[PDB]
Amino acid sequence: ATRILLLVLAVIIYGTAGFHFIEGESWTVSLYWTFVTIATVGYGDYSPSTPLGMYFTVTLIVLGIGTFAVAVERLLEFLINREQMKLMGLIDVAKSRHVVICGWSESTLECLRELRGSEVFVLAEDENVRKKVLRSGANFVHGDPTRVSDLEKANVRGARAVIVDLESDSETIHCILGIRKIDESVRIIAEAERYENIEQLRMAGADQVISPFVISGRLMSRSIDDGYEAMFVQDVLAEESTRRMVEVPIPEGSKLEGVSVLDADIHDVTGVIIIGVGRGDELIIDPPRDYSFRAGDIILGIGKPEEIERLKNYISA
Amino acid sequence: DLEKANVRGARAVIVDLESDSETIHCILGIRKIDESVRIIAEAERYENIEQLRMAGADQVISPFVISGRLMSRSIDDGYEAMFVQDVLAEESTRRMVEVPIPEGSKLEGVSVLDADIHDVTGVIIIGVGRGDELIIDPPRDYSFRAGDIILGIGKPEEIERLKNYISA
Amino acid sequence: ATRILLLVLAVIIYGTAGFHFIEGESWTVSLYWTFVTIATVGYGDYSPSTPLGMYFTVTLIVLGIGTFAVAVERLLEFLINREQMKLMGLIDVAKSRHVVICGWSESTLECLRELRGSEVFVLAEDENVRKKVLRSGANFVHGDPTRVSDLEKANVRGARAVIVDLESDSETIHCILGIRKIDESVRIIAEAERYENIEQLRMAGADQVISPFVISGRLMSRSIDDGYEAMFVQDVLAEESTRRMVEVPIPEGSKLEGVSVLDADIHDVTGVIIIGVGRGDELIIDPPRDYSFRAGDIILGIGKPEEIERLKNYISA
Amino acid sequence: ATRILLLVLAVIIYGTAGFHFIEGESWTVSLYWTFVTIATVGYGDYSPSTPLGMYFTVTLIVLGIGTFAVAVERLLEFLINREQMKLMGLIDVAKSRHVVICGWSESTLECLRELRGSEVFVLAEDENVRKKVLRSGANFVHGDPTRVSDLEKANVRGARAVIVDLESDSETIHCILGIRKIDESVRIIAEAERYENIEQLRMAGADQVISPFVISGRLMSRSIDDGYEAMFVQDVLAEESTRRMVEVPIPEGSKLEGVSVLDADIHDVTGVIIIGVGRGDELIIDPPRDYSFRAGDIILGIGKPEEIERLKNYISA
Amino acid sequence: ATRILLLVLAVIIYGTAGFHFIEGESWTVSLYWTFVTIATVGYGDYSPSTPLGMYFTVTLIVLGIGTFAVAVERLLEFLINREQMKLMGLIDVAKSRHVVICGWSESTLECLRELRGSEVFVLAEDENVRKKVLRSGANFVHGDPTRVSDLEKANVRGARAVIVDLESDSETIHCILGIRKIDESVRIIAEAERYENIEQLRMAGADQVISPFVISGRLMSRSIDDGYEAMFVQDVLAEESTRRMVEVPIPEGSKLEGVSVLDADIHDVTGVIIIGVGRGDELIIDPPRDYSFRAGDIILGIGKPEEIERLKNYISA
Ligand SMILES: [Cd+2]
Ligand SMILES: [Cd+2]
Ligand SMILES: [Cd+2]
Ligand SMILES: [Cd+2]
Ligand SMILES: [Cd+2]
Ligand SMILES: [Cd+2]
Ligand SMILES: [Cd+2]
Ligand SMILES: [Cd+2]
Ligand SMILES: [Cd+2]
Ligand SMILES: [K+]
Ligand SMILES: [K+]
Ligand SMILES: [K+]
Ligand SMILES: [K+]
Ligand SMILES: [K+]
Repeated sequence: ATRILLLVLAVIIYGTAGFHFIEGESWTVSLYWTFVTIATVGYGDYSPSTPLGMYFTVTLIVLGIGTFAVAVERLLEFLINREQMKLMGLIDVAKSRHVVICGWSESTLECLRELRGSEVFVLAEDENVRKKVLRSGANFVHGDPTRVSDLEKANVRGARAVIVDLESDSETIHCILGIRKIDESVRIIAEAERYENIEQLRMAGADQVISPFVISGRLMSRSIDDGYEAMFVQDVLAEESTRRMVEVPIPEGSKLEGVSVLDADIHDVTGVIIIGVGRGDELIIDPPRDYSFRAGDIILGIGKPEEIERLKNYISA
Repeated sequence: DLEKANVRGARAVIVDLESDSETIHCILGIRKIDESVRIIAEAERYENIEQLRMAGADQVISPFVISGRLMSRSIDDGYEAMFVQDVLAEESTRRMVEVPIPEGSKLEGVSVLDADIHDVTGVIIIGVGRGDELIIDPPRDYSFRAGDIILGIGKPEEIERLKNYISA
Repeated sequence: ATRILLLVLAVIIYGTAGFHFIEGESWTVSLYWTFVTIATVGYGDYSPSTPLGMYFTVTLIVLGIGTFAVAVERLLEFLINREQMKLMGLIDVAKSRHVVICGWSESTLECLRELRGSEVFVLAEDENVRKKVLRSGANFVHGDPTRVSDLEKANVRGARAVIVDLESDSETIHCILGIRKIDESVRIIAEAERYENIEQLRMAGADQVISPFVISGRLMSRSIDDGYEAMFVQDVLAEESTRRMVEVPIPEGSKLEGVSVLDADIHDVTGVIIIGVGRGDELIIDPPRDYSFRAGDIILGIGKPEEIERLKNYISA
Repeated sequence: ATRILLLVLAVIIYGTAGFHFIEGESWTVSLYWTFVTIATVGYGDYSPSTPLGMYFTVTLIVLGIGTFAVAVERLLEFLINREQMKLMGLIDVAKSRHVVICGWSESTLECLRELRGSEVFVLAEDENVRKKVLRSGANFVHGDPTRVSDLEKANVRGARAVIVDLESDSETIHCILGIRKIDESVRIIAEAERYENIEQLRMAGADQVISPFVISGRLMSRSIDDGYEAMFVQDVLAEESTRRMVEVPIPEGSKLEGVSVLDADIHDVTGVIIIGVGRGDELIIDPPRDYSFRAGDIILGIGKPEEIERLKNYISA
Repeated sequence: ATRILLLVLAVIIYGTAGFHFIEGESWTVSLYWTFVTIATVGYGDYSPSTPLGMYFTVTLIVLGIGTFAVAVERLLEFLINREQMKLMGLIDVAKSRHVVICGWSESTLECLRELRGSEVFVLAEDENVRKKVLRSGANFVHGDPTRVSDLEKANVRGARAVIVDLESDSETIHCILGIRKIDESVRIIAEAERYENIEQLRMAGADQVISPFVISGRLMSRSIDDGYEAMFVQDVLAEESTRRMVEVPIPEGSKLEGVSVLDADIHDVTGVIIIGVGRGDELIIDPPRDYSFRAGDIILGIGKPEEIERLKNYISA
């Protein structure tokens, strides 16, 4: 690593000393001649005439190819080893606004199609997950997501959000409890499996808990007869065939700060069913009549994509 | 082996198998046996919601697509996932209700504007569905018939005020 | 990648500028001297005499070995990474008349001995299949053949034919349904396992369905007593011991267009049992007497290899 | 390996011979010119004028790039092969004061946080253990720890201590019996699992036998009612919350050699409960009143970390 | 591969043509100057003065580094790919007096300690066998030993002997039947497991059949009472504690050709119990009195290692 820098400095001290005291040349000439000889440039303006001096140069040339054969084998030992550790995980994340995904399933593959590629780091331990992650454009970190020593290789202290979706609810609770020991302020989004563990995923410290098997178990048992609410959930939340659930923010200015929901009358102007308003980490589903809008709010509503355009200009100034 | 389970002449068949390959292949086998039975499948990937309908499923439920889109939308804001979690999964305050219109009960022939449902009951009328077709956001030029189903979101104190409002 | 091109252009701007304004040499000389110095050629016709100029050249030489050490480590990071992704699958097919084989069994190994090597791409996911495919002379693409995102890495839109032979009939139906979503006109040849799924492999969109376990199950149960039809199937279709089933085309001209099968009388002239005629994606097994031949037909028949030579000249003009 | 040294010596004999007998130059000039030509230095003071001599140099130059293309491919065949064997185990330990760990579990991961990294070699055979060992900073040797031919690749004859912790007690007894066949004087620390095998691990030759499942099984069954001894074991031996079990040595001089334990009176001076004294591979738990201290003893005691400082100065001169 | 040879020949045609027709130099000078410029030697006796000629050389120099960057990336694509196929099996045996070992167990590990290392090729398919074979000094060929297409990668047609020891007796019979289809004259040594398959291993074509579980099953059931024949088998055949079973050949001359076994009287002279004589692929255990020795025979006997020395000089002339 740095023994190469000494040996390169050794042959400049062997060579310069040899040239100056045999040819009688200057110190600035003896430095200049050694640097065009080790580098195999060789202008030939200051060649050595004496047969002792001709035997000196041969020694310097073999030490020229000598140190260019120790520096090459140290570079190629560095590059084959670094591209092997980088390939099979085994590397430390250095980024600072990335998204870490603990575990890998279909629900995390579906959230890679709405995120960037090089921003996402998948921390898993299986060997088949490594080839699925590299095909999808994310980066693979090899580690146990429940072990706190391996949650720091993924750099979850300087991350934008962490997404936990593991094989059990035992590992999901234990991965949330380990992230909250490192960084108490990072955003954790977690997937529950059983209905009994939605409360234990929140007490462990998840900010958003999503339970897909409990939603899908209710829609299965309520579609045996008619299935009208399963058509609503599938066309608005899953496929977005004709409707879409949007959240739009109210900016500064915004032409409506202060009026009630009755005087604003967003539905009959626009055509968007207003569900609720997002006043700062709470959700008021069906706000009452005398709710007055503020700045920085977020309006959640269902509407056609040609009606959201009629809304996003209605609230902008 | 699907005839040992007697899928011919049943209320519904619910298919949820270990892969999407076996969920499609099970629906193609039920349609060999009974063409008219109700099949409720579960899609795992997004690309197979259309292949499960062409195979013959009457209702496809894709939970990994709903959960996948709510994960990539809750990195910043997370107000959409709060609504889904509290009316579809947990039903903590509000829940989705479907109530049918009985025969000769205060609503046969009235328009939606003077039905006045959101102001006398408090329930958010999401849509009305008649005959396996959901009319989300019914317009003011719409009338109620006996047999329609009102799909709404409301509190348990408000849902029972609706079910008395739709009675004779 | 392209930061190397800037840094190479940087030292030509550092060097040329240094040479011209110290030695007083021309602009075309200062460009020529820098290119024989970075490349370590060094003719020595335009060497720098001044001791400031001799200290300049040393700086240029270290920047010569500097950029030849960043360009080498970027090439070797490119080559070790590219030969590692190419080795374990993980690469995109770019060809346009290739044959894609989804899955791998003995029936697909038997159709590699009648095809080329570099024309065939095997799309599978197992790790033991990768070493069997590389031994046989085909190319391995790592992917799930049922996933439509991995059927496009194998480039099945610009393929000659696709051959589906997977572990279940569940995966074979689901791989056919995924190819027909990409390209509706490509040719799909599929292998059925159970008799109940021959009709579902055709409705999913396979052009040719082969059911080997249904042929082999009928020959087993009809050889307990005598086994005369199992000798016919084995010597004509499997081994080709003395007979062979051929299809010969009728070309343009062809000396027989228009005559009936009775007047042509192919059997007693040649010795080939005529099974049927291939008039354009249909097969008329045992055509009647007043069937008249056309051009572009295909004649299917069983005969000895010294009787097919007596046939292929009988229909050629 | 050494055929390269002959071929390099071949072209110096081809070249020198060619230069001397065509140009008529000296023997010391013909040696000097060949070494600045193969190395591509090329001063150009002794260039060859004759058109036969110009055709000679071209041959020497192609043999210059010839042997620099066999020496590079032999180096790169050496480096890719050596970094592949070193990566997956497959290498011989050459150190002489290292610590060998046979097997890998949580109890050996906990003794890596109190040891160095490059001093520790983990000898195992699993493929998942290799990635856990490389993450922790130790070195992985691939081998069966029960096989005596693979205990010598880990160099357990010149080791500081060996730590055996394997999957069974069958393998732990068989690994101890194999180390004692190689080096009878090395220190073996072994982990027992069942209570019946503590005596067979000592007769096989372990110097220290630790049985964690027998300690943990007694504390579980004696904590159903009150659990006061399980609080002592957890706060002194496991966590070191407020107390710690230390061993301090008595040096030469030491101001106390010769006095009894009653006259020294270590507890009421310091505050450390004296358990026992380590007189040379024996432990006298609760020594009697007329035990006289010597030099080179070791005092085992429990105390707060602000009381061990009051002890380590009390016994030092 | 050979497109590099064209491109190297391209720039000699670009360069020579450029030099001759601008500088007006000779054809033998223009060839000589291009070869000292592409190779970066650059004597500088024939430098180009004209500013058009100085712009020509720069183009030739970039094409010099151009083709030395396509030749390096083709060499390094060749070496990383060849050392990867050679590492994981995947290579063809080219030797002609080697020993092929189909399968791998303890009985084949015990016959590697009496054979050479580079003479032995182990043909197996498991991934853990590859690391055990590389540790022992043999070479690993990846293949199925029952498949005849993979028995030819191991080159069993030009082998000294083949040793079959597989996981079943089903695979051992099927590997012998496949070797005898390739080379009918090669020597096959096979290991049986059940007593019923010793006859099927000989009819399939093994030259020597060894059945270790049938020998060990008889010695177990005949050592319950006394165990005197199990001491004989263990000390002569397995350990060679004090006795050894040797075969010595009778050479030409040999001082004893023609005499009977009674007149030769080998036991009371030497001390070696004579078991039998090996007259040409047969074994006469306890030859009768009037058996006369010949040349080229082989004498099988049990004796101490200080009695075999008294025998090997008694039969030599
Ligand atoms: Cd999950
Ligand atoms: Cd959504
Ligand atoms: Cd499913
Ligand atoms: Cd099959
Ligand atoms: Cd055929
Ligand atoms: Cd243990
Ligand atoms: Cd302790
Ligand atoms: Cd065996
Ligand atoms: Cd023996
Ligand atoms: K030069
Ligand atoms: K020169
Ligand atoms: K050079
Ligand atoms: K040069
Ligand atoms: K290189």
